[PDB]
Amino acid sequence: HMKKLLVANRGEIAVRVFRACNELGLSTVAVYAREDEYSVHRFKADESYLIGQGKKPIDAYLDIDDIIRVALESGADAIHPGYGLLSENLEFATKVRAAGLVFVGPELHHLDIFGDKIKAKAAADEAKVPGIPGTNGAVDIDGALEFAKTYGYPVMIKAMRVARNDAEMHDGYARAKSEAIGAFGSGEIYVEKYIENPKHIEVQILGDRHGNIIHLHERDCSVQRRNQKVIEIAPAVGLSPDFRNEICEAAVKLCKNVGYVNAGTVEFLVKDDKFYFIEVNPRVQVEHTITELITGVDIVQAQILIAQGKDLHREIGLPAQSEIPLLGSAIQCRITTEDPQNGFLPDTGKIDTYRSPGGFGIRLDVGNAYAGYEVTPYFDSLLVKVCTFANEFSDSVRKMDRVLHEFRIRGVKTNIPFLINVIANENFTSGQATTTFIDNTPSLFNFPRLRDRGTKTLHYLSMI
Amino acid sequence: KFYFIEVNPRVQVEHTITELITGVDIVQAQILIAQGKDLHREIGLPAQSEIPLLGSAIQCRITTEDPQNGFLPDTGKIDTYRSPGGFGIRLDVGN
Amino acid sequence: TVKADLEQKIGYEPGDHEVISYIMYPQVFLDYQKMQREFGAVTLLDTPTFLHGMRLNEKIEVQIEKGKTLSIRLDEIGEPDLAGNRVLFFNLNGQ
Amino acid sequence: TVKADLEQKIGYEPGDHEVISYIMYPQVFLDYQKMQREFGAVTLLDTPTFLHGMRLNEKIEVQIEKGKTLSIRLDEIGEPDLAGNRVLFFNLNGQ
Repeated sequence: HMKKLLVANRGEIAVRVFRACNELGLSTVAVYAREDEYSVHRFKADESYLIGQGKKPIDAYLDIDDIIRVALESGADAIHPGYGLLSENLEFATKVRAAGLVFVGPELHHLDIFGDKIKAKAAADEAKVPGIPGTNGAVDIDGALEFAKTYGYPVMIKAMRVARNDAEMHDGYARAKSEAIGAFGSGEIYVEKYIENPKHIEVQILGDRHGNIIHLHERDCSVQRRNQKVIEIAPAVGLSPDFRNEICEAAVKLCKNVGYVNAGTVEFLVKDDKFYFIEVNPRVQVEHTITELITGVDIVQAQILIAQGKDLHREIGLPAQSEIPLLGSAIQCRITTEDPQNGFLPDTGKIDTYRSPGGFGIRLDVGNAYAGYEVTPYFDSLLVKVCTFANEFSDSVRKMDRVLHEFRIRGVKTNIPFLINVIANENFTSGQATTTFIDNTPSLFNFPRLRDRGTKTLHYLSMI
Repeated sequence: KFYFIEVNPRVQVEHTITELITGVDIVQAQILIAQGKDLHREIGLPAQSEIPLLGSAIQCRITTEDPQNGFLPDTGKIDTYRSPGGFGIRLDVGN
Repeated sequence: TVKADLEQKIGYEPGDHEVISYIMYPQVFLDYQKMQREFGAVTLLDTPTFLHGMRLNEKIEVQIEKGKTLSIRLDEIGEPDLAGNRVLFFNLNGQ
Repeated sequence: TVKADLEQKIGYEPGDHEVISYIMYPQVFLDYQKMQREFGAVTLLDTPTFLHGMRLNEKIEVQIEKGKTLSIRLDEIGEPDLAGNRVLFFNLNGQ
């Protein structure tokens, strides 16, 4: 079938894929903006080609035509989109298949239905998986109270104000139409049930062309700040086996029902033993790493094999749903340039020092974080994804703590101080954190001033 | 048939792979045992038959042994080294 | 009043001696804190180093605690760029 | 006779054209092989580079195959040591 693969992406996830390709004896092809000419992923591939010429750097990684131009002149049989950029884009998926190239991903149907939040909520109802109660569309004020009447309080008003009460609802819905007449301009006003202090829990899904559909357990991504994922764990050690099994089964259900293909993730919110579909990610996620660790299933390999038409169980080699392993726990932290003593503004500059730790229970999916690399302002801030893993979640924590402390990254600020505080915290170590845990724990933002004696001395020695 | 030849009263260089296929941090265990602790009660290991066996693992020692010079360990300044990674890779790095 | 006022200005709780140094010599004490923040414990440097920096290819050890030491070789001094900057190439602890 | 004799002298099986080049210009062909072993495919360099090397802070790309290229910045030129050696500090492909 397939001899060569082009990754329509960059950085850690581009390198992740080349690795999976290489292991499957596929040749690789990388694409890079001018501004990214120094990125690792450019040189980690068998051949690489400039794109987006003259454009802004992010625009270049979005230049659908120019990518395919390259895909073709290069001889590629397939394209892996990665995550973010064009990976969820229908126009791209369509045009790629259109030019007789394999797009490693799900069916154009799936991109379409799950890319739009109304058709998805629709397809979820059809599938008989409970979503977030919403006013089926925007509503008059007698209707907002009707909505709150069934389902109950609190609830959330979106143009978005919270409303624990009939009083607050009038207050909210009229202040929304004022906030709404001078902000976008328009004020059709929908209301959704509101889900106070939820765990965010998602389920990893594989399906092939032959109708098979398995889950790779779940991932608890509750540890967010300003609803930005900071740390993901796996499984959700906070919740009981059976309740977890039930959330997973419901994502199989949703996906059997649309006959999902390739890899994808089913996001839920969770609260006191009920759960609410919120999304589907028709792609591989940044946090796929940890699920791989707890199952033993190379997800990016599987992705690719699925797109060669192969069968999950017969050729690829995966066991039946109930025989899919669950080997202890795993944790991921993205080490970024987000300076936490400067309100998480991603630092830029030349990186002077980086060595990558290792040993038992450590996994490193490294981005562009090396000695001498100029961190530019153009791309996201990620330096390196760190996973740890161990039978006992207590020990997965121990290893993460050691590693974050072992890192010596000089040249640019990083978020490590923040991460250290977070894995120190008893709410986290217990496996019970919620989405509001970080924003409601002010203690996490007291950071020890660090003495860097090496650096300062060398500054002095140099000055003199 | 099988024939005892030795015992190594220590940790071995190749312990790594056993750790990987069992999930048991051996060097941790080593240390905890020397604090008097109990394999099953405190340390937390299951009974012999419940000890896991999770696929396979392989180790290679990358040395300076030049194989086109009869494996005579090369010396000199190292100019480049970056350590690879990703799923299913473990690195216990030397100097 | 002063202790609180100072804690804000240097960003930690000052000991009684810092307070009183501040009372005695306010400007100088704050400047000293900038210097410390920019340059660290220069106190630990041998005097010739502290006063002359380093010579090309010179090696030094700076003891900082018991059993912790900065080994510092200097290997090259770059020419200045257009912005009047130079790049010095050290080996600190084998990096 | 010559083909065998040459294979030994350069360490691979020479194509018919190498053989005949060797017959035509023996010394020169061997010297060319030294140069190739020491310096590689200098052919691929732009002529000004090939003849003048690089300037401080200069950046160049050398195409070696379709879709494979050496990005080479030059960042500093060391002073010589006692043995009359210098150290040049490049960034080749972000290393």
